[PDB]
Amino acid sequence: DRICTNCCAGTKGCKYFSDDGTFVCEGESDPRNPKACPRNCDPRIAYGICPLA
Repeated sequence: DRICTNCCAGTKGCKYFSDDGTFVCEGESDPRNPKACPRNCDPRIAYGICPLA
């Protein structure tokens, strides 16, 4: 709901993917690292298929 996450942020280590059944992009920004962009919105993304989860 009102999701506005993007491949910019996500989580460095998780493979950002969209529930549709297709990959979006790879882990590029850690929650701990300042490498986010709160501007865009990717309603297609669903989660990040990490090696850990």
